[PDB]
Amino acid sequence: MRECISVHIGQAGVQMGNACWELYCLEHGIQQDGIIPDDSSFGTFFSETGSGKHVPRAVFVDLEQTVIGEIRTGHYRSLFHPEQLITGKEDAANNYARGHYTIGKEIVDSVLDRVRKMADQCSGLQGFLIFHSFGGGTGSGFTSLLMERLSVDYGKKSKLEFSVYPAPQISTAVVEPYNSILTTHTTLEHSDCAFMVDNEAIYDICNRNLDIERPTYTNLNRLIGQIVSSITASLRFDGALNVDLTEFQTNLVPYPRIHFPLVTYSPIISAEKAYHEQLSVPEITNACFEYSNQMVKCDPRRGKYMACCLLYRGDVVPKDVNAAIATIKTRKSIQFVDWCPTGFKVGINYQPPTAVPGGDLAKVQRAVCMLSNTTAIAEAWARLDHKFDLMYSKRAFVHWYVGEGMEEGEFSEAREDMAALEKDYEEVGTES
Amino acid sequence: MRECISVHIGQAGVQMGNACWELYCLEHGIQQDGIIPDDSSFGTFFSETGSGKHVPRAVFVDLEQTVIGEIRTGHYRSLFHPEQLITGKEDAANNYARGHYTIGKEIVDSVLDRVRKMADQCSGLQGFLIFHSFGGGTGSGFTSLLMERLSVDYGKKSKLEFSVYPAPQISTAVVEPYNSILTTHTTLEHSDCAFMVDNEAIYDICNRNLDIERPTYTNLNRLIGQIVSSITASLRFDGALNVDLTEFQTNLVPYPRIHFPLVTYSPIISAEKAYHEQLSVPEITNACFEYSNQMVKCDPRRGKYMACCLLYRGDVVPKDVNAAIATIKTRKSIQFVDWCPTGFKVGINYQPPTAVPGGDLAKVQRAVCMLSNTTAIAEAWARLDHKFDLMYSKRAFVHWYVGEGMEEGEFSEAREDMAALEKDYEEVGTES
Amino acid sequence: MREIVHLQAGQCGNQIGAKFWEVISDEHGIDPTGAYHGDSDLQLERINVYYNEATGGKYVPRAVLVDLEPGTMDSVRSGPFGQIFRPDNFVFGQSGAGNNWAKGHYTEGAELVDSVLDVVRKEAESCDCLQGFQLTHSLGGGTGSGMGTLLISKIREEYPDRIMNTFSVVPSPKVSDTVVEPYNATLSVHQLVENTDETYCIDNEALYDICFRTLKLTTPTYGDLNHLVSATMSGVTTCLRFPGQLNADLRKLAVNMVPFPRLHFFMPGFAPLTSRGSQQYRALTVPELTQQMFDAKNMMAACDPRHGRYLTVAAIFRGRMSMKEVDEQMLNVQNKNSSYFVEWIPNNVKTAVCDIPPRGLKMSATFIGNSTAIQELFKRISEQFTAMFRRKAFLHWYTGEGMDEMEFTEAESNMNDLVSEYQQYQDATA
Amino acid sequence: MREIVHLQAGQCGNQIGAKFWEVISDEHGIDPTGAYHGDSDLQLERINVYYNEATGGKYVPRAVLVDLEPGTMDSVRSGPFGQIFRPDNFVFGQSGAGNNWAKGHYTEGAELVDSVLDVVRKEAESCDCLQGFQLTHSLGGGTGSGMGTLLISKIREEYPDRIMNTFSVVPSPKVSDTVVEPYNATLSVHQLVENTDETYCIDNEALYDICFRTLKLTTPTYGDLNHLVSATMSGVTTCLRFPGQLNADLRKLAVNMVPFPRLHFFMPGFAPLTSRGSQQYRALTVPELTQQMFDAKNMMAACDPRHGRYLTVAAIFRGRMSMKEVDEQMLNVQNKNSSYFVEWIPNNVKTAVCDIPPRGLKMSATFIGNSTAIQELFKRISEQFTAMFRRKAFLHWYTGEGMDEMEFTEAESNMNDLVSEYQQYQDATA
Ligand SMILES: Nc1nc2c(ncn2[C@@H]2O[C@H](COP(=O)(O)OP(=O)(O)OP(=O)(O)O)[C@@H](O)[C@H]2O)c(=O)[nH]1
Ligand SMILES: Nc1nc2c(ncn2[C@@H]2O[C@H](COP(=O)(O)OP(=O)(O)OP(=O)(O)O)[C@@H](O)[C@H]2O)c(=O)[nH]1
Ligand SMILES: Nc1nc2c(ncn2[C@@H]2O[C@H](COP(=O)(O)OP(=O)(O)O)[C@@H](O)[C@H]2O)c(=O)[nH]1
Ligand SMILES: Nc1nc2c(ncn2[C@@H]2O[C@H](COP(=O)(O)OP(=O)(O)O)[C@@H](O)[C@H]2O)c(=O)[nH]1
Ligand SMILES: [Mg+2]
Ligand SMILES: [Mg+2]
Repeated sequence: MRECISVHIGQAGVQMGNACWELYCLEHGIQQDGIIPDDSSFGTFFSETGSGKHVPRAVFVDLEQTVIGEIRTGHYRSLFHPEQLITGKEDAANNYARGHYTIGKEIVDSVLDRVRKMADQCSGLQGFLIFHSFGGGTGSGFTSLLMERLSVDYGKKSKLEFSVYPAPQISTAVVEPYNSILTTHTTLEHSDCAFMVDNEAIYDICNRNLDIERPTYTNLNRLIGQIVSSITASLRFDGALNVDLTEFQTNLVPYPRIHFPLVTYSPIISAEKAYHEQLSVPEITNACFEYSNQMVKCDPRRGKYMACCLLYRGDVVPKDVNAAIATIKTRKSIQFVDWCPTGFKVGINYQPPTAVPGGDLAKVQRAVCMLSNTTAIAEAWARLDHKFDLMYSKRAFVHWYVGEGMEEGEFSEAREDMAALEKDYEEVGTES
Repeated sequence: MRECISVHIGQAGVQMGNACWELYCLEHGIQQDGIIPDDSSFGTFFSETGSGKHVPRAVFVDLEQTVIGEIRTGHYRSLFHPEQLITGKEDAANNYARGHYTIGKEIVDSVLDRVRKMADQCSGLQGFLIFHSFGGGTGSGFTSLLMERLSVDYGKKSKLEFSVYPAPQISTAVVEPYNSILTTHTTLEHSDCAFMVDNEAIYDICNRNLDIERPTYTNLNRLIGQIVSSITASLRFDGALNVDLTEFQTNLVPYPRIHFPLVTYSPIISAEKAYHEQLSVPEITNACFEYSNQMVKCDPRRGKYMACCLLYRGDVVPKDVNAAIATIKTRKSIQFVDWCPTGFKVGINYQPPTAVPGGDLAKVQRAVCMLSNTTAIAEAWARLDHKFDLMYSKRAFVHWYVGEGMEEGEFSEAREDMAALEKDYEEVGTES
Repeated sequence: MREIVHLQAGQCGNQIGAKFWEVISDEHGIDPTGAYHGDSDLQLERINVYYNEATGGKYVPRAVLVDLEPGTMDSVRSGPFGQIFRPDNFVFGQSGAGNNWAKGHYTEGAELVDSVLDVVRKEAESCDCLQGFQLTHSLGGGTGSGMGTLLISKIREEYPDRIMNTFSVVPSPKVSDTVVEPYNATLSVHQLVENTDETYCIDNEALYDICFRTLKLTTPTYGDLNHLVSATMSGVTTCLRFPGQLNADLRKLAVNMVPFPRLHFFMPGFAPLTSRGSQQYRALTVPELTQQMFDAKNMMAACDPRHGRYLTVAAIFRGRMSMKEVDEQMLNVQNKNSSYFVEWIPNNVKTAVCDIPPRGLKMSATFIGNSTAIQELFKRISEQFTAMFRRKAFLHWYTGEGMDEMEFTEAESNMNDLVSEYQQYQDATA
Repeated sequence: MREIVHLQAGQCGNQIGAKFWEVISDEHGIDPTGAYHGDSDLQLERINVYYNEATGGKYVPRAVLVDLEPGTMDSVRSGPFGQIFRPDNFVFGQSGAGNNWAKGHYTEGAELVDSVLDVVRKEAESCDCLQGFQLTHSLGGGTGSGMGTLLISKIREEYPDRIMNTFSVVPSPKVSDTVVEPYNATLSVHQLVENTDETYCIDNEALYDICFRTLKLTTPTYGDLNHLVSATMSGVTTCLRFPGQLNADLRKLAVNMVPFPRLHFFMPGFAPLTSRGSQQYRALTVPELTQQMFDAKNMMAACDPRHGRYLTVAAIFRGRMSMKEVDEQMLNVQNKNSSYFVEWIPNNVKTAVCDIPPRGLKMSATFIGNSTAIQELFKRISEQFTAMFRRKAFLHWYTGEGMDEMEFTEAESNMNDLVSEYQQYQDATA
């Protein structure tokens, strides 16, 4: 009855999608194909056919064809609908203009068609889960192009997006500040709630708690896969206090332009050291509010919380959650904003987290994913804006963007909008 | 319900900890791991997990990583929580400044976190048991740094510490007088009661009563392990007259700055010569007040007693204790101070002392540990202060301490405080 | 005669409702398949109060299960006693409310309420003598708060003279399950103060204390809490279903418990409540049941009665008892705690004694209290609402569905009036 | 009617209390599970004095067990007759008193006394006719001395007219179990002289002599001593529970044993007490029981009566006896030892004879003595207190919890007044 349309754009989203759909297949008993050997649970993400083939309700799009071609040759080759896997001719070359103006104009009309064919096949539409990179290229340009198309064809339907936010120090491309601001400008009015994750932060977690000194991108994607499963667990599985995708909007978004919650997953613990831990509800819940465990390298205590969603799993007693949150409320270090006395949204689900074979996480009994909207993120946007100002003062790389359909005016408009956003964060952080 | 957080700092404390936790595991039936094969006794020192693993409630910290690394490779490797074993990069080089100012500043924030994670997991907090060396290095600098942090975060909670006091003649380092006074200055106002033991005194006991001419550090630690077990026996086991950790404070500390009781363990007897001894209560009790059996080389008869705590074990009849103490009170040689007519605190426990396999102590039926606060210790402090004056008159090694964060003023302040302490001992030793 | 029609709403209501019918079916001897297998014949005499008869002895609850999403109902029918319900009564949509009162009331439930009434009217018209409507919901969400209040307005406009009683789960003070509770609660209260005769306020936090203190329950699930709520729901409707020395109809309670029209918010309680290990240390007699019923630590609402005065109180006893003990004990409470009772009401206790107790208990008693101390709950909500509303915290979600800021001010003003009214009647004559 | 509510405190009180209920349950035929299996029906007639009835014949002690640490209570419930108690009555904290009166009274028990009274009042209100409160504690510690005296003040303020009797274990002169006994004792006495009607002082040293001299017991455990204390505790409350020729209520003793308000400290005794090998050399008759009761070597207090005079004396006999023998023997003691008795009191003996003796003994007798020689105990404590207080021995532990040096002076002054008062009334008329 419930459904979610997953669009995976770019290399980061596509590669993250493989981790996500490797986990959804595991949790639902699927066999790496559409076959379930000899139920209303899997219906949320998988469409069914008379032959017994369960087809993912996802669209893989990339102007580059290398990463999606790997899927067509990998273990999940027979899973996805061949037309869902859409590949372009040439990549965006880490340029926002190419993804949005030049190349995206030859693929958006094709991907939106498959979204149309998927939307009308659903008994009831619930929202969108968009996976993309904030660094640039297809994840910045094409996502903005596709997001605006959805906001017109599907309007008020929920549109959630998961983004790999640029790291403070680590960086893999030279023009990320240009692309990051450009996509932010064109997605504030078309996105309901965007969840942020940073490569640098998860590297620290994978080395600070998981005892692994050689994290790859595969390890990070699996950690991200668990978060999305926790978010969508309510639709897939029964629970004591269910939370829907449309609930995240009004719970975490106080104002339309401030919709960037952080992300956290508490029991990120190695198998060996899990034998010396109780892993009770109070300790995992307290772990969420520690800076050392955040998935985005932004210290929460630099600002005030304004919305927190605790999504529990497994053997969790609501009495423990009530007490656990109350003691957190008592602490003076964890400072919420004055205008939000009602700051916690609680979701409890009975299905425990499933460990992907060959993974690193332990066989945890109970897990909690925290989605916190904090004013501290304004500092990260300030850092990002500062990088843009330096490069743009010299017009460091503008000739590339201007030469592929874009105009100089967009740089001024894009940055001015971000300045307003930073100012908006200041207003919300003060009372009376 | 009761609990104790044990912090073992430095080589002496860590090595003493191995003896202590080898004995606690024995007394509670544990199998050198967290496993008890197919009870409210072990809860005081060990936390429990659903898997059946009992985790020590202790923190092993050392800036040097050699000794703690040995634990990670020894028989008790699987016992301790891996994060409890905290190791630094470089040692304190027998320098107080390094442990407190330079290196300790990069490990204290980590050890205190695990203390925070342990304190909040206890049903009720009772106190701290700190094991460290008085000689210098991590046992002098880091302990003072950690003790002051505890006095702020945990305030009025009991903070007991066990120290290996410098011997009168034997010495293993050249700058012990500097370190001993510096830690004493910064721990008087943050420590409730410190129990003293000397290497030289236990060497004599191990060769005067135990018939062993080759004592190692392993032998001494096992003797120290018994003392701590006797102190904490009341919490662990039932008894006729129980004594709590918070009781030692008001019973042995008449004035805030005089909180250095001596230590004694009466039936330190070899197995062979135990066949010719009755080992009745009166004789073991009388043995405590003999100079030949004190664990600290300070003759009690040079000064007056002001507080004694007799902690019995095994088959002990309170009638015998009443008579045994009374006859001691009669003796004129055992001189208590005038202002303490009420000088004895009696604790009787039913659990007999367990002999560690491969040890030297006999299978004694009943044992008594005496904790005596005596004015005679003032002479030992006077000797220690005298050594400091000689070296400091020439500024023997000040350039090392001053070059690692410390200042010259601390030497004057530290010694002036000790001079007041020696004067305070004189005031308490006189009446009218 | 005197039939009651049960109306579910939202996740909370459906969850409690499912437990409610498990309890009701138990005391009436109805199997999960609908068949009757009870021993006593008294439990079948007045079975028409909650059930409609079908061929072959099948008894169908007169219940309507509604929510904007299919999941909670799908869980209900799959769980025990889920097949007992009539399938036609599962009136549900597809796109749920996102915990905003506006969507469930104005946008999403507005297009579904018409279908719901088509089942309510059909159930109502099948009664020989309709007594009232029973609604189970929660004030902290969208569906229960929004859609539930919409149904209350529709039914009260269509059945003006029938008694409407609601069992609402109220937001707790200590901690929240939803960031927009003050908006949902204040708007919902604006509709209850006008279109219901008796609302039984209960908060999850209070029930946790009962499980922790009295029941000594170490793993309290939501099923455990719903049992406590179900117990009080059954207790207030026993005189309609079983004989007793002194009966008390639902309306009989409203007259004795509602002095003024808008002071109709009650905080319930139940007894006996003891742990498994402490049961062999209790006499289980009238004197001690009444001793804990008036205890502030045994009421399913957060508000402490000690902070205000009781306008009225009701004690519906169940089981064979000495009426002398009941009358004396009620008077004894009145005399000792005279400071806790409004003086211009000479008698503040209404007693009802039913002959048949709940299964497994020789004696039982349900406590209902209309106290001026309940203003603490409403005033606490008002403080939370004004703080958020003072700087347009989340109104774009509500105003985006069609609401207006004027409505929010009206809802807040009405809440303040109710709090003031409770304070006015807390003072003595002249 | 004439119910007694028992209140434990500290390790000493709980240890004695556990033995007390083992003795009481024995003479009333109560099994450790709470069931009654006695032979005589007289032991069930007045069982309400100490026990409350429950379904199935379970009889629950009207006892409240309290201590700041869980260990001693955990030992109590684990030991024999430990499950008989009601779990709700185990009111305990987590952080114990460190043997300092300040912590148990002002800092640690101050936040726990409110919970304790919630059980004391509940027990008290269940009595048909409350007679008094029975407290067992020790003066040498923190919990019993501190927390116990706090409860005494609270109850005496809440039940002014009920008789409060305390069984306190007093510090011994010969040797101590705690360095701060003088501080704890003097402060505790400052509260007893004002808020209790009869305190039975006992010291462990005296009980050791009884075990050594009379019982010839070579391995005396603390359980053995608690049996002696339990025996006298039972003896003073037999006329309430069993019939007799000449009854003596607890208040009946207080009037006859307390001439002036503050001279209400008693030193108890018991008889017969003989070893196993010397039992076949005793006649076991009234003349010899009275012969050892007044012996200074058979009293459970250190103070020798020979050093002062008896203001009053009570002899509660048990078992069938010749009242002529009792009256004559009491008079004979009066005549021979006329120098030991205050002259301005013409008669110094109060006699009570209960028909039913303790199990295993044909005859028994309990001795209670209000003697001016008890000032030796108080004056000895004062000397120890002033020596420590003269140079601030340990006050920083007490003053650190909130006490003041002014309070210590007040406590010392009151103690000196009591010692002086005992000396005043030791002299003849004019
Ligand atoms: N978390 C995570 N981030 C990734 C992963 N792969 C790429 N990224 C991020 O993606 C950012 C750059 O955008 P890309 O996804 O690599 O480029 P694109 O979206 O494929 O667009 P093109 O440049 O046309 O290829 C880098 O800075 C990475 O941080 C991944 O597997 N996991
Ligand atoms: N009883 C006992 N004492 C020890 C033992 N090991 C070291 N000590 C004492 O520790 C004193 C010196 O302090 P150490 O512990 O060696 O130095 P540290 O604490 O590791 O600090 P660093 O100098 O930085 O290494 C010596 O004088 C020894 O008497 C031991 O195993 N048993
Ligand atoms: N006792 C109980 N309370 C519930 C249950 N589900 C939700 N609640 C309560 O309902 C409130 C959340 O509102 P909810 O009913 O889920 O939103 P709605 O679905 O739009 O009506 C919280 O205060 C929860 O405590 C349940 O199964 N049992
Ligand atoms: N008979 C008996 N006396 C005890 C026992 N434990 C302690 N005492 C007495 O109690 C006094 C010590 O005070 P204590 O009760 O331990 O301190 P508290 O725990 O703060 O109340 C001493 O005089 C002991 O003789 C026991 O188990 N049996
Ligand atoms: Mg690419
Ligand atoms: Mg070292």
